[PDB]
Amino acid sequence: GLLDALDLASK
Amino acid sequence: GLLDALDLASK
Amino acid sequence: MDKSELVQKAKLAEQAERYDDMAAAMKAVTEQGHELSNEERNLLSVAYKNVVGARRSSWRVISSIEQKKKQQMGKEYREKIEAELQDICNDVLELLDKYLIPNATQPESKVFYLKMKGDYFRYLSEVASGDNKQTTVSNSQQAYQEAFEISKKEMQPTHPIRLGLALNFSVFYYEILNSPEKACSLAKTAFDEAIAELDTLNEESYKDSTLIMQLLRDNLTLWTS
Amino acid sequence: MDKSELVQKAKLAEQAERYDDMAAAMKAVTEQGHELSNEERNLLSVAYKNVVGARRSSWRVISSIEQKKKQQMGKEYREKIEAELQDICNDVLELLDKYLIPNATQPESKVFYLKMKGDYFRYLSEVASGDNKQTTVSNSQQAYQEAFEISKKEMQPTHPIRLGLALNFSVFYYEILNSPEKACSLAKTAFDEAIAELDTLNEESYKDSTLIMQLLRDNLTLWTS
Repeated sequence: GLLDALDLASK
Repeated sequence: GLLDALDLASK
Repeated sequence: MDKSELVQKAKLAEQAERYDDMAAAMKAVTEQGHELSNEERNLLSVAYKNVVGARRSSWRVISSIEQKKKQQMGKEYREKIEAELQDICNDVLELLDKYLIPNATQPESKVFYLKMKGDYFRYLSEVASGDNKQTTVSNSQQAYQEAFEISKKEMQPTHPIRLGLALNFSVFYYEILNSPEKACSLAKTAFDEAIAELDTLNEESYKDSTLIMQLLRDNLTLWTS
Repeated sequence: MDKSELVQKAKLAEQAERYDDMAAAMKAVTEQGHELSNEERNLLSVAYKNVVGARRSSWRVISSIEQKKKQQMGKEYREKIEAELQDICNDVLELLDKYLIPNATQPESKVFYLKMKGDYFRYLSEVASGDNKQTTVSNSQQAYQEAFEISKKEMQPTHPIRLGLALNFSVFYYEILNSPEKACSLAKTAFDEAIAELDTLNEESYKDSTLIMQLLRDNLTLWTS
């Protein structure tokens, strides 16, 4: 999963 | 915690 | 490395969710060769329960998936997890055999550590083959039985530890020996002996004894069918 | 050890929740020195995100607790977790420097791996001291900036990766450089450029781009106050 792979600094 | 420490085969 | 230091370390580790650490701390504490207190004891057991508990859960996941051509990957992996699970259990049994059980001075703890020896051999039995499996299953029951003989001599039927031994030993029969009638027999007995001595139940732990009693009841009424 | 074998192993590891394995698998895959596919790439990154993600969470727990006489235990522990976090990040940066970034043939991945280099140096910055800290913070920004220059030349403003770079780079400013006005500036810009090219949004990933856009908006409207 790209979003998962992009470890987002998040919400 | 005793219950925790007793690793119960559980419910 | 005070014993006090190691215990704080483990309490932190626990708080942090690094249970290999929490276990390594308690294994350190245990290797100083003094009888563990009740709290000391209860951490080691919680620590190790979570450590092995993660490989058991992982193993099940990988074995559930295995039951879907070049699947010799599930297998090469399963065995890695299995090898790792076997090392954790050997740790704990070495500890139990070398320190916990011999250093044990009193019914409550003698039983506790023999229950634990039953648990861990039961855990090995889940992943074992052939000659190894017969030896495992057999040392599991043998440790469960010795704890039970002592619990029956030395503790109320309502004692959480003793109830907790009956619970685990009953499941040993159901899940590992595949003898449900015995699992039930062993559990009705343990339940009935507790519900006879209701006056012995202490308010000071009434909720625990009654918890495990309900666990016991759970399994029976499931198990009858 | 086919590349195909290692990937199944990692997919299982993932399923089993053993992320040191899943990462060791992908690190193996990556050391064969071929450009990772998009999926290959996305596992390595997810694997490592969870690996380091557990030490980051653990570190925070231990540092929250530290902020309550012989507390040199919190500290001796923090540093163990920190040392461990530093080794994970050096793994990934060695990999990025040795294989991922040089083996990268195309905008989408060149940026992705430079973002990641930004992330990991940012992660080191959280636990770093003195000279080390200045070097870390500075290599983080330097990697973030190079990814951004390339994303601006080569990708839509609505590209998930590019949006995801703006997000992480904005937080770098807010949390690590403690320059919120810049974090906002950097984020309004990235948001506004995406909401201009709304016609470019592809239905085929509309929900992702719009997800990260809402993340960006989140931080702004928080950050203004």
